Amino acid sequence: GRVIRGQRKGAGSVFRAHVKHRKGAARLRAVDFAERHGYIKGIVKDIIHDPGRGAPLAKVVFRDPYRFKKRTELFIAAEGIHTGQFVYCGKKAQLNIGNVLPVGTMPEGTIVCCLEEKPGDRGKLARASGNYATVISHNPETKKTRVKLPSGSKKVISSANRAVVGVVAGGGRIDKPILKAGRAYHKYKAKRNCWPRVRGVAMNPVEHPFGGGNHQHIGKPSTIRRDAPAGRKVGLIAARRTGRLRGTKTVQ
Amino acid sequence: VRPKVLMRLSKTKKHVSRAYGGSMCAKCVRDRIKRAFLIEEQKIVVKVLKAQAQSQK
Amino acid sequence: NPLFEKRPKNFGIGQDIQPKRDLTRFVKWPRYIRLQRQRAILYKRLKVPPAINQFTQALDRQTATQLLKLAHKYRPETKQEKKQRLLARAEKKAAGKGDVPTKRPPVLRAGVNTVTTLVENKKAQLVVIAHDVDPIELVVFLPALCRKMGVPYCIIKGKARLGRLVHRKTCTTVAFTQVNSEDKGALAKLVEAIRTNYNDRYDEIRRHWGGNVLGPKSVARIAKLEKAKAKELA
Amino acid sequence: KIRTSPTFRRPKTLRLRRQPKYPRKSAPRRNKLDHYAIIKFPLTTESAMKKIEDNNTLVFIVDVKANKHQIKQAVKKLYDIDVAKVNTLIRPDGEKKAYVRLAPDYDALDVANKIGI
RNA sequence: GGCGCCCUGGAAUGGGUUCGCCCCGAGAGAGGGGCCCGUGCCUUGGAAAGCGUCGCGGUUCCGGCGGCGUCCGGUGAGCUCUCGCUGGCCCUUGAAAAUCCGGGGGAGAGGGUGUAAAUCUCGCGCCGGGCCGUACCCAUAUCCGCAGCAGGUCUCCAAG
RNA sequence: CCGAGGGGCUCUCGCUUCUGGCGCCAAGCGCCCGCCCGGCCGGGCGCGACCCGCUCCGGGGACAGUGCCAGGUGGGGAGU
Ligand SMILES: [Mg+2]
Repeated sequence: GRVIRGQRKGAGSVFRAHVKHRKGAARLRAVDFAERHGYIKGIVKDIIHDPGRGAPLAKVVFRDPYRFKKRTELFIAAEGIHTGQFVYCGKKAQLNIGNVLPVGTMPEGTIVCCLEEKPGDRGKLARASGNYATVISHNPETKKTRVKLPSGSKKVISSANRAVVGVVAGGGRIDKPILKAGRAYHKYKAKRNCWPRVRGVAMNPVEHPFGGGNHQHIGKPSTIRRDAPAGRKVGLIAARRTGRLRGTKTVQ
Repeated sequence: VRPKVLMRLSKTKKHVSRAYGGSMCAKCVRDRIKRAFLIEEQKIVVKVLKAQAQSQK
Repeated sequence: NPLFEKRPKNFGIGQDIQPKRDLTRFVKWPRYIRLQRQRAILYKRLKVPPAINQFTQALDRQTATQLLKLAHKYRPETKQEKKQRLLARAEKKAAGKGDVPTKRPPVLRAGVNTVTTLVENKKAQLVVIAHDVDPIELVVFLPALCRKMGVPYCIIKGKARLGRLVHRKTCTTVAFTQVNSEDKGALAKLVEAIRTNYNDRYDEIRRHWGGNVLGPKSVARIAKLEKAKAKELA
Repeated sequence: KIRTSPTFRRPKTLRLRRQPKYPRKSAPRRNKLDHYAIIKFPLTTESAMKKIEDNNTLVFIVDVKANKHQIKQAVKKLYDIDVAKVNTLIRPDGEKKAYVRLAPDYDALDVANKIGI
């Protein structure tokens, strides 16, 4: 009768993110005349740390073409950039590390982070630490390129999706074990309220579909359909298979 | 001192007699002066070496 | 002469600040502006029925100038001159008791509810009709109705302009019922110059649909495909 | 005309001055808190007595809506004395007490004699 | 006390240094400077007031009256506080704004001289600073628990 | 393409990449008034900074959505 933990996360009273000490939205600069038709010069001033993000950020200042003013962006910092470095941005930008330029101009097999999934979106795909995307297969007519997402999914995008050359800094972060319960506490204290996760088997029938019984067992099959209502989608959701893996995935 | 006590002071205990007085550190002043000279001078050199390429091609 | 020097400003990408140019297209207008502009486009983009497309074919300005000259001296009574006329009839009625002093005061009628009764009774002799009536259905029957009752009509530009003839803001229709006899040859001179273009063409002006033209940014890329297709042959 | 900004901000129009053709309340109301309503009575306790000759301060009880400027003018005008400083207080019955110090040209122990006490 | 400030000058037979480190041809050691904190001392305040002691007046307001003293050093893993330097730890990186200052620019402004202007964040002098809170308990008896209830209830100072 | 002092079946764009500097509030040229008897001031406009146009620019797009109806599913929940 009682609603369950998975349903209470959507209202967001104690389940909102912890967004105070973060430094801002890490977005590529919004497109204008300069990045459509040439390049604009920018210098990176510092390399900073968001709480809850394992990628470092870089703050890059740009001479404004219209106002006598300088203005500061926040980039997903590609790996191997340093402070006091010139970052160039636009169509006629040269393919070096850390530069950001359209995917229709960089050649095939290049390694790309922080790419737009639609033109103007200012960077959405492959933003976490260690991640990158590869471009393959340009199509000059009906201008559209495909890329390889870090999940192995190939996806066709626009030709003019603006994207920064290289791989995200901070890679290898999941090679060190958390190794004790306290360092998982500090890991999620900066992100959300989700970490001490009670198994649904170990609770009462009001609180979960799997709870109850004089033994800790599930009782019902752990795989649920996808049109199952909110309050029943627990366990393996709409699974195509189960058990320990045979092959890598062998299914599109 | 604190920011609001700086309102009581006079601009002799608040800056230094150089250019970029109470802002810059006097060794990056020294480098900004050299950096502005040495690369505006090459924008004469790369200008005029470009200017002798149309006249002798 | 001695020291004054040229010092130009490079305005390419990555040089001096772009100067304050026009920018009158790329300006975020209020939503009463772009509602007002997007529907002027949207009468050019949808297929307009020929009943609305009776209009946009108005009189050319040499004909509207002769027509407003003819309609000028038939100007109606206003309230300043309504005072002294009720003197001038009655001050002589106090002095001579005329059985009929005035045989015919002529005037041009105004008002769609007035002109409509004149046309179907065939009392009107020329029907100037406006251009930009806000609910277009207030007027749209009347070019179809002037044809059947044989009364000549003509579309003029601006419901504000013939509204100034009647000392008002808009008046949407005027009609000529009783013109002067000595000036009938100025009213009858322009009627065949009018009823050529409106009454006699009604078998054709009722077929002619309007609208249905694409924008210039999209009718260019249709032509850029066709210029490729003319190079695909030759 | 050219529009050097991408923004349409609404034009500065004219704003008239309110000059009505009848007053809404027909008469300025008189100040209820004038200089007799300021200062009710003087305080004549033992602690108020020995602050007169030892300190050149005479103590009153004032209406609670009076600031120390109104008290300074409503004692200078009623009792014809120069006022140095005033120290007010809300004493916990709910009435405001003022400690009005006089100029050294004056004395308090004789000004208190001509105001009754 | 601190300096990641400057000048001379150039270092291997490498040297200088810490409790630990660390530092040096991108300039060590050595020599001479410069800046910051100066909560310590002296001085002005300021001895006139405070305390200690001795003695005499004054019924009474008496912030009476007089004498003398308030002096030398030493030491510390001491305790508490503070300022400063230096490490370590983090899949943890440890607030915002109000306010205030400095710099870059150079639109302008100013008297025109054997005289003084614009300006002054310099030294003085002038006037003002309104409204509200302030007592006391802060608890094995002034709070909550029906009560002068072994309960509960946030802190600061701390000797041999 | 040919060829002759050149023509333009066909075309590209272009004016910032060794470096932790700087960049705005127009120079210049062209004109015009009040101002100097063919000389002196104080102002204004254009080109510099191309013309026209019907959506701010892109991405979708008669789909997705939304309104009503129908059929599945539905201990998520309701009543017994
Ligand atoms: Mg668990």
